[PDB]
Amino acid sequence: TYFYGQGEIDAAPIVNGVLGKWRWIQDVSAMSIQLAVEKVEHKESYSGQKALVRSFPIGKTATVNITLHSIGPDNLALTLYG
Amino acid sequence: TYFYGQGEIDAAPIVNGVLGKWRWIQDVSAMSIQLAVEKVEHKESYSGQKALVRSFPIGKTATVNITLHSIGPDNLALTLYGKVVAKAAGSVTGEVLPADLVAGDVIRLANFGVSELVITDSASSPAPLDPQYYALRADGAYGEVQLLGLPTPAPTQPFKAAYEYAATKQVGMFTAPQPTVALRYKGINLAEGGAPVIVELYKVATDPLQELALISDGNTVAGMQISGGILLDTSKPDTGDLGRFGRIIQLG
Amino acid sequence: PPLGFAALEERTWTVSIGTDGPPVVNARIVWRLQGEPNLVLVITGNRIIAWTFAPDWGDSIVE
Repeated sequence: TYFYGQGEIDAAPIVNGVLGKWRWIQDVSAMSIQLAVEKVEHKESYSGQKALVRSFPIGKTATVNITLHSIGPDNLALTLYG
Repeated sequence: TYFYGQGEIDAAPIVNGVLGKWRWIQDVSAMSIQLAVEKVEHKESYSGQKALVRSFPIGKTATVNITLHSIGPDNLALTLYGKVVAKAAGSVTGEVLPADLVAGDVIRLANFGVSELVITDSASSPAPLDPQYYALRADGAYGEVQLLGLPTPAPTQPFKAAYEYAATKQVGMFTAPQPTVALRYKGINLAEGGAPVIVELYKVATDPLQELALISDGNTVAGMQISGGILLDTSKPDTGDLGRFGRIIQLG
Repeated sequence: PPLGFAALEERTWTVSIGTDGPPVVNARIVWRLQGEPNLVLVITGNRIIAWTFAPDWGDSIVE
């Protein structure tokens, strides 16, 4: 029930919605995934305490950061838009 | 009269207001409660100073932050807005592998925990391929199969793979609505010889995880930080001294 | 409507007023019987719908 992860990452380019051929992205040192959500809050005033009473999410997004140490031409094409 | 708290935390989902079944949130490293109050001020001017004379609070909100180190599927569902999926172990008989296969290619199976892998050649007379012509990377933990070689009389290219897969638990992303969970903390105060202390939060709305370092560097266990705001529960009595956000119990 | 009344019998109907109709209630129900002048029961009033939405108040309400 504890996490300390190491391993491999594989990527498959997506062209016009058809799955490509997967390849290894070579050595990778760090991967992190971040979740962001926007919320609109509803409050009720009967108590006189002017405090939050309800909240419903509106926005939903996720971002991934990857740190790779490989300068291989395939990875260069992936990262340099080349 | 001094506090240094350690203990456990219990959470019960709220689904349409009916109390759920309490569950342990496993190991936790940090819990913090923050209170924010907004005030509107009235200033007199009869003394020539225009100094603050009165102020009444208008805002009131409480935020709770929890750091948990458990990657249990229940906690993933509670934190990733997901719902757990259980797949029972089974077998496959007629999976078709990609065509135009040659040595050096890697094949991926739809299921994990593959064992007893057999690849039958496509022909009028079935002829299972020799095991030495393929290898299982990561002991079949991902169905990754690597081709070591092919017989000189190249057999029929399409393959039919059969094997067994183990049961697993899966959690989706943003597949569940905003959970509403009541929290019960079980801090034991060491500064007073281990004096029991209770904290209950009637209604809390959590916020999805901010960061998750899948690959970690150092000697630190991966940490999961969750933020949530304590909502105002409308079911408890208004005049009741127990309040509507939470309360603290200290035996004595 | 055709209803025979027994002697020394009172028949109290249940006048159910619904929530759907024109905003102005201009009704003239006629209780017409033989050998008796028309006894019209006139029902008058208005139909209104109440605002049952709780508005958020993070911004002060201005009166």
